[PDB]
Amino acid sequence: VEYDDSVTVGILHSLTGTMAISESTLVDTEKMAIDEINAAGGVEVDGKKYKIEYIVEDGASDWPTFAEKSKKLIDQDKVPVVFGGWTSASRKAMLPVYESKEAFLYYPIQYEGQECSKNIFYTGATPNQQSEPATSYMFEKSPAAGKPFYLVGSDYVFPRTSNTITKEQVKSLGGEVVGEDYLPLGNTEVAPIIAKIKAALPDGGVIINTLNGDQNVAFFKQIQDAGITPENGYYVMSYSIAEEEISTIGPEFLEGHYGAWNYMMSIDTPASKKFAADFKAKYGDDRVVADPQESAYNMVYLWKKAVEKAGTFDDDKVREALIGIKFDAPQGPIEVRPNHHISQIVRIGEITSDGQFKIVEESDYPIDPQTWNQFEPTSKGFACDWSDPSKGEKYKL
Amino acid sequence: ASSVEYDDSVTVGILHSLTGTMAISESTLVDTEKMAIDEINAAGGVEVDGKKYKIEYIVEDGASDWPTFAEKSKKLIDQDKVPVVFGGWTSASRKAMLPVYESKEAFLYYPIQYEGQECSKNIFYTGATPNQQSEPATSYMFEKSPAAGKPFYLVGSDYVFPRTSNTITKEQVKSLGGEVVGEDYLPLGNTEVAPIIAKIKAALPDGGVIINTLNGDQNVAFFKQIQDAGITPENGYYVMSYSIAEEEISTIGPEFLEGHYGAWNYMMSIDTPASKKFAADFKAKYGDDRVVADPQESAYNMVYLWKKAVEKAGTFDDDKVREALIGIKFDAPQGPIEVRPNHHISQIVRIGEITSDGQFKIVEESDYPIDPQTWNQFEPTSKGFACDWSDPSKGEKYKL
Ligand SMILES: [Ca+2]
Ligand SMILES: [Ca+2]
Ligand SMILES: [Ca+2]
Ligand SMILES: [Ca+2]
Ligand SMILES: [Ca+2]
Ligand SMILES: [Ca+2]
Ligand SMILES: [Ca+2]
Ligand SMILES: [Ca+2]
Ligand SMILES: [Ca+2]
Ligand SMILES: [Ca+2]
Ligand SMILES: [Ca+2]
Ligand SMILES: [Ca+2]
Ligand SMILES: [Cl-]
Repeated sequence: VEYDDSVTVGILHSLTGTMAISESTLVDTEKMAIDEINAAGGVEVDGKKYKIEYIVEDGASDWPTFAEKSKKLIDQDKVPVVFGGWTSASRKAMLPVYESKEAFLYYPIQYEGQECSKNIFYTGATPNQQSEPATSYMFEKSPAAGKPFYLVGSDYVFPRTSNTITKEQVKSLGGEVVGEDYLPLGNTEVAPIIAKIKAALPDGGVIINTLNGDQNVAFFKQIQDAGITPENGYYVMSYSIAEEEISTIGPEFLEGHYGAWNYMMSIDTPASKKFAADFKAKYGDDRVVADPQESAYNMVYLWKKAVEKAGTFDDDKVREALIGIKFDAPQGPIEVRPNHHISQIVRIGEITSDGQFKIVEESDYPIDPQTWNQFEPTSKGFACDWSDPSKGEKYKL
Repeated sequence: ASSVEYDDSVTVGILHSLTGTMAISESTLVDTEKMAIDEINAAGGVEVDGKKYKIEYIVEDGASDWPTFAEKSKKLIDQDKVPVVFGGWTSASRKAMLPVYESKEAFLYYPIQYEGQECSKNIFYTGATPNQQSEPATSYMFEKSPAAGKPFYLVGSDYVFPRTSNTITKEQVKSLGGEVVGEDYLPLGNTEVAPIIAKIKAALPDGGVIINTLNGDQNVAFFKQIQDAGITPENGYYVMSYSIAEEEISTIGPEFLEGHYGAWNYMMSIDTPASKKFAADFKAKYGDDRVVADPQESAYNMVYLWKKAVEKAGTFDDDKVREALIGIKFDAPQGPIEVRPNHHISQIVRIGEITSDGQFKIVEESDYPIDPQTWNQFEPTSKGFACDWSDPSKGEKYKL
């Protein structure tokens, strides 16, 4: 397979520290997308085929390092796009770099919304594509239907914002929140929060888990040892771990708990089966795929389609062309919306003994993403639309 | 694409934790074993009786679970009939596997530093014995470290490696006239370290030596919580770790390990063509962020030593390969190694101080390769015993 020239893109993920358990597989999956596109002949611009090359930088689970590496990739390496980030902390540190330098970050991870950067595109779930339908499911259909919610997360803007939205949503459903605690990212001192869960949920109930990174390992092992188990009526709905982190922790610790995602490895379609089989072929029979990976995979194809539509790598024109791009993704059909996010089907999953999701609920159509939250009173009635100059980042409906 | 021509193939077993608490440590061993295989295959494969065999593999997940290591071993021996399994990390996993490889007269190649007190006819070992790791580390921490002369506190995982390691360390410290002022174990995978931290501060009021035999990802909680607790090199507390190296250091974060210590036969900072080639090849195959380390160098060496033994034996039959492997020499990334009559390898010893980048600064190195003692010469029940499988009158455990 021959190319006429090459283009270099940036990859920026935590390959070290507390977030490497989550972000490492994103680089594996981004490289799989790149290798696929290259094997099909690369990216066509103005009658030439460009091979996609990459520069991988280690964000090291450190938000200033994410900003510093973004500066390098934009100003030194002159990439037309960076594929990166996980924590909303890492994205918030990056956002002023990509805005001030009018560059382009593609960000794949489920998050709190309340954001619509001109210089960021998003393949992760907004709350109405994850926590909102999850909250309804846990409240109405889970084995802990009608029981109170206890909220536990990492101490930064994603879990705090997610839990603000969940508290407003649970008020609107007529449910109850009986606890809300944060641990520093990476911190494994979970014993005090376990004692509070047992006192606040004496008959069991719903635990909403927004812990990010490897502190999930201690969380799931210690709740089980304390008898906070599905057998005793305790069910954890997690937003920031899926099949990769389930398989690292050990599925014995996750069986009977729940997730809410747009992609799940258990989706039984030719597209989903091909994604899983190609990942295993590239990286080993043991390796899983999952929503974070599928989100990251899609960013590379959406970028490639926007480049070919725009007829250029210029991020100014590609960011304009990207709105309205469609893709037959492993999850099903996605479309980039005026707010820079994607429409996605929503799945609720019950974790099985093998660490896969059994899909217990699925939306009937792709849900259109709301970045400005319609439950949080300070964002309700606002929206984002970058296809209309009179609307933009944040306008009143 | 490849123009290399093979007559046939041989399928080997790879058996490591790709899931659960040991995956932080074992995952890179599969990466390294596969690099050695691809290197040998690119150079023409394994030559037996006029035929060139491509090495194929079957990877099984031990899942950080000792019964699973035993069951996957039974499958690889009895159903797959592999001529060799490269596998194991925890001495608990090895002990579960040992009766399977012995009973079935098969061949396990085991790469990880351990407690010795073992000499299976069905196992070869590329990891340090205590005289190639904990013994020289103990002397260094007691005599030359910034905590020279200060008491020792022992913390490890609750299984046969840390408990046996610490038995040897207690005997050695007594022989040097030092003090051990604590000894605590956590179940493997358990992150509840705060109680042990409180005992360290009470037992070592102005710092001292901590010997860390924790295995697997419980190391992450340990190093993060000790720093918050003021158990730091700046406060006179120095950890010497036997079961983590550059891979785990990079995953935990070097800010948590800087100024602590390791004892290993290979370190990525070794400044030789062989050491630099190993590191550069691993980054070329798996990414520029990827490190090499002793567990990986040990694993790499197993595949080359197996290949050399097959070519020496003139057959894949593990009985004859295990007989031929004694006496084999390899130019390894760490320097020259030789398989000894006790199925272990002679290795240079390095003591390293962890730098801000998570690399080792080598602060002591042996003048010669150290001959491995599997039967420990400080532990009273093993003192005066040795192993020699090359001489029929001696074998697994005989009086010197
Ligand atoms: Ca060019
Ligand atoms: Ca890593
Ligand atoms: Ca620009
Ligand atoms: Ca109610
Ligand atoms: Ca997605
Ligand atoms: Ca053009
Ligand atoms: Ca919106
Ligand atoms: Ca794994
Ligand atoms: Ca045999
Ligand atoms: Ca070794
Ligand atoms: Ca012959
Ligand atoms: Ca011996
Ligand atoms: Cl010598």
